[PDB]
Amino acid sequence: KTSFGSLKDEDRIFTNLYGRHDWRLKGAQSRGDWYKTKEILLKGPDWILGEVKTSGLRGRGGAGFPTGLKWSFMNKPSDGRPKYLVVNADEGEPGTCKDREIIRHDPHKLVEGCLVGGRAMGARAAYIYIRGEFYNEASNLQVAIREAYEAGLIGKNACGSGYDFDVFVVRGAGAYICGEETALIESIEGKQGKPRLKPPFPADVGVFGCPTTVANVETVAVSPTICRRGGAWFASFGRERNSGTKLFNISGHVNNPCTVEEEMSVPLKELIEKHAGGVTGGWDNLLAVIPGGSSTPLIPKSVCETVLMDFDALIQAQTGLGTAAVIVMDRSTDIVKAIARLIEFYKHESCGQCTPCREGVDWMNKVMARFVRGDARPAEIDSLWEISKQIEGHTICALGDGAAWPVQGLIRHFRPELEERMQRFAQQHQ
Amino acid sequence: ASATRLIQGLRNWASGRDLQAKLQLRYQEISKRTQPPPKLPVGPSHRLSNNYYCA
Ligand SMILES: Cc1cc2nc3c(=O)[nH]c(=O)nc-3n(C[C@H](O)[C@H](O)[C@H](O)COP(=O)(O)O)c2cc1C
Ligand code: SF4
Repeated sequence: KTSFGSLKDEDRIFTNLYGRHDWRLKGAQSRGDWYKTKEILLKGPDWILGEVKTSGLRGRGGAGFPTGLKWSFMNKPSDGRPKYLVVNADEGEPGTCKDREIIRHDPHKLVEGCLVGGRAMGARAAYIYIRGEFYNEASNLQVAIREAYEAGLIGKNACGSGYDFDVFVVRGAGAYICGEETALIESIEGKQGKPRLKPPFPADVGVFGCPTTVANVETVAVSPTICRRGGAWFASFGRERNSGTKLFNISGHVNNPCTVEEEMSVPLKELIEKHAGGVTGGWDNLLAVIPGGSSTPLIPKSVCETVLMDFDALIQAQTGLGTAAVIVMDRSTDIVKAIARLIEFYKHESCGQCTPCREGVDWMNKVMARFVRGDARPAEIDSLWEISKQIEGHTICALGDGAAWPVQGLIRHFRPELEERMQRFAQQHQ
Repeated sequence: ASATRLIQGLRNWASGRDLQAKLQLRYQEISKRTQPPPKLPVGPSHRLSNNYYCA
C-alpha cells in the first residue's frame, strides 16, 4: 500500500466520538468495549506487551516514543514497592482537543485501557490526571468509573482474574506544564508542578517513589482495541514505523473545525479538504499550517502540498507532529501577531524552574512584541534565532524546545516578511 | 607675524631662510578649542549575531 487516507468507519477504534451514542456501560458493551477482557487478563503481561510491540503503536502525547518499548521498561519484578500506570489527561496543547473527546464520550474505553495497561506491566492502581478545567469531563468519567466498580469489572478481582486494580482521578489546577510527564508526577504528589530531571526515569522512580508509566489517553484507550482486533490489524495501517490511526484536531481558519479519526499517513491537503470543508477562501487562500499543536514549527503552503501527517514525513519536513493538531492560518492572518500570542502563552504557561526557559521565553516574547509592531532592526532576527538555539537542548523538559520551535519555524519560513515589516516600521515611524 | 617689514627683512637675511611661511608661534590656523560632539565607531565584535566568545 502506498495510497493512504480515506479511512473506513468499520476500522475506526473510536466509535461514539461525537456523542451520538450512549456513553454509559450498557451502551459501552453495545459498542464492543469491556468484551472478552478476562481472556486478555489471563494471557499474562508478556502477551499484551507483545501485541503492543507488534502493533507499532507510538506515543500520542507529544513525544512520539514507541509505546511497547516504553511499557517494557516496567516489566521487572517488584522489591516491596508497587507500580502505577498513570494516564496523562491534561491536554493543555493549543489546537489539541482530542483527549477531552475521549474522556467525555468514551470513558469506559479509557477505563478498560487503564486496566489492560496496568495488567501489561503489573501496575497496582491507576491515576487519571485530568485537567482541572475539564470538570464536566471529570464528573462524566467518575460516573463511568462508578459504573465500572458497580459491575465487578475493576476493583477487587477485576473481571474474574484475581488481579486487584484501582482507578483514581486527580484533577489539575490550571497549569500547562502539568501535561509533561515528570511535572505530572510532581503534581500528583501535592507540590509545585515542576518537572523532574531524567535520570531517574519514571520507569525506575516515578510517582511517590514507585515505578510509574505516564501514558496519554489516546495511546492507552486504543490498546484493548489493539488486543481484541489484532496487532497486525493495527500495524496494517500507515507507513512503516508510523502505524495506527490518529484523532486529528483541525481548527483555526477552516470552514468546519473538527475532531476526526484518520489513518496515520494521510496527506494534509486531503485531510483538510475532506474532513473540514476546506480552508476559508479555498486552498489558494492558505498561508501556513501549524501542523501538530503549538510546540511544532509551522509549514507554509508549499510544504502543505505533498506532506504526510505522520512522524517521519514531518521530520523530513523539519517539523514535528506530536498531538496532531492542524491549526490553519489563511492569508488574512497576521502570522507574527499569532506567533507572538503563542509565545505569550508559553511565558504565561511555564513553571519557571531552570534559567534558559525562565529567561528566554520572556525575552523572546519581548522581542516578538517588538516584531509585531516592527520596533527593531533586521540584525535582531538571527540573534533571536541564537536565542532559540540557546534554549533548545539546554532545558529540563521540552517546553523550552516547544517554545523555541515556533520562533525557529516562523523565522526560517517567513524571514522576508519580518524584514518588510521592520522596514515599513522604519519608514512610517521615523 | 606683527613685525614690520624692515625687521622682517633683516630677520630673513640674518637667518638666511624664509621665516614667515613657517612660524613656530601659533595663530588662527589651529583647531578651535570648542569641538563638535564626536560619535566614535564601535569595535568589530559589537554584533548581536555570531558573538560566541569561544570563537
Ligand atoms: C510542555 C509539554 C506539555 C505536554 N503536554 C501534554 C499533554 O497535555 N497531554 C499529554 O498527553 N502529553 C503531554 N506532553 C507529553 C508528555 O511529556 C508525555 O510524552 C506523555 O505524558 C506520555 O507520552 P506518550 O505519548 O508516549 O503516552 C507534554 C510534553 C511537554 C514537553
Ligand atoms: S525549562 Fe521551563 S518548563 Fe522546563 S523544567 Fe524549566 S521552567 Fe520548567
